[PDB]
Amino acid sequence: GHMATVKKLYFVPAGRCMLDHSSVNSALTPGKLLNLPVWCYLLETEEGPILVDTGMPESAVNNEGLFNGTFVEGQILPKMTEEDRIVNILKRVGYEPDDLLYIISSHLHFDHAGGNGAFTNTPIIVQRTEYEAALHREEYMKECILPHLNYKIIEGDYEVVPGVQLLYTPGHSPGHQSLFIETEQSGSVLLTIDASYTKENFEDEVPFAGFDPELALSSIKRLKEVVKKEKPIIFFGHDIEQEKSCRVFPEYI
Ligand SMILES: [Zn+2]
Ligand SMILES: [Zn+2]
Repeated sequence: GHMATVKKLYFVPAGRCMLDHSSVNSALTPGKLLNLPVWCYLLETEEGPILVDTGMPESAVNNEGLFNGTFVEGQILPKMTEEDRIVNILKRVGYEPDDLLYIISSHLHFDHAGGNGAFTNTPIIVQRTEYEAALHREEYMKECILPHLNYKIIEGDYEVVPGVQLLYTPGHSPGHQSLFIETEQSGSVLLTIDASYTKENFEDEVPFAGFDPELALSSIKRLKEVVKKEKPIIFFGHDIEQEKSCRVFPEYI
């Protein structure tokens, strides 16, 4: 259209989040927090720019105690400043919300959809099973399921534009989706998002936080079949070790 690859894939830091280490390895005894990366991804494509995930909600800004008084008190502590609000991140990079062709929500956890309300015109691509879940499960914040946004509800695998494929990967959340991207510079890239927080969750199948761990494992299996075929480079969702070698904005892949 004419391109089969994305021009640039940017990894864009969007604040951080403390979680207990047992969230990355369900076998670990709770009591040590890990300061984990929160990411959004920007895709420059022939048809326009696409943003994958939108960071944390404004209620998390300078509010590590956001989850005090809830069922996750002391287990999740967002590390978010004013600068990490998605509109401010976008403006620094060179975009306004209405510039974006699409938003892709991997899932509607607070660390992935907290910014969604900023995008009131752009279509927001989300799995039906995720949208449905967000309407009632208690792990979902109001900020992540605002009623009148321009949702583009999808079911299962989906091609967003040429070069940008969504892979249905439920388990971590009921409608979680991962990304398989073909880039001009790097070729095949698999962004697991939270279908594996870390390399060991994926390769070693170490269990991690999720709504349905059995499902999460089947999704990992499915991803391994794609990997066997495509031999992509693979990036995990909340991996402090891999983060050490990620190329990040203004670098791209
Ligand atoms: Zn998540
Ligand atoms: Zn996450």
